[PDB]
Amino acid sequence: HRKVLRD
Amino acid sequence: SKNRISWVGDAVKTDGKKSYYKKVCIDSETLEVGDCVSVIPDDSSKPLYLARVTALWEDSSNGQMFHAHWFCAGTDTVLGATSDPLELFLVDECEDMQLSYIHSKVQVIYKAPSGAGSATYFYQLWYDQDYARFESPPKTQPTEDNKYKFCASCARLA
Ligand SMILES: [Zn+2]
Repeated sequence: HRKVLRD
Repeated sequence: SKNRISWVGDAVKTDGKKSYYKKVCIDSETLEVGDCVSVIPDDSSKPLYLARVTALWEDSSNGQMFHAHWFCAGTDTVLGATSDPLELFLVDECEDMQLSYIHSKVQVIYKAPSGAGSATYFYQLWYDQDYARFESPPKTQPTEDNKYKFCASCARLA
């Protein structure tokens, strides 16, 4: 699992 | 919000693919491995994510990077929110991330276990039992005549 998925 | 990023010092280690560093200059401030950092979540309404900077490196594929070892608050646990908004918990959650995602530099300390302390009573305010109100303690002063038995409550009620 990964928290930040912004781009 | 970070836009100008610059490495500080020569590279500590080299992969031939990554170049690790010990300190970075981001805008005005200087950040080094071991410092802690705040990050805005994808949902801006959510509280700030907090993490410890465990590594700093420049990547041929990703650019200027760091590894974030997250903290977590009580709301992220079985506990629910904690009594202190400044309270954090260690947790095993990691993430590689761009340095431009760092919101600010924050201070996180470890509070070692403590003892019971001096368990004595204390007071701060004075309660007007007639009007049901709190004020700063009255400064009624005794004379040199009645100091041996002065009662500030006896003096006021007279
Ligand atoms: Zn990690």
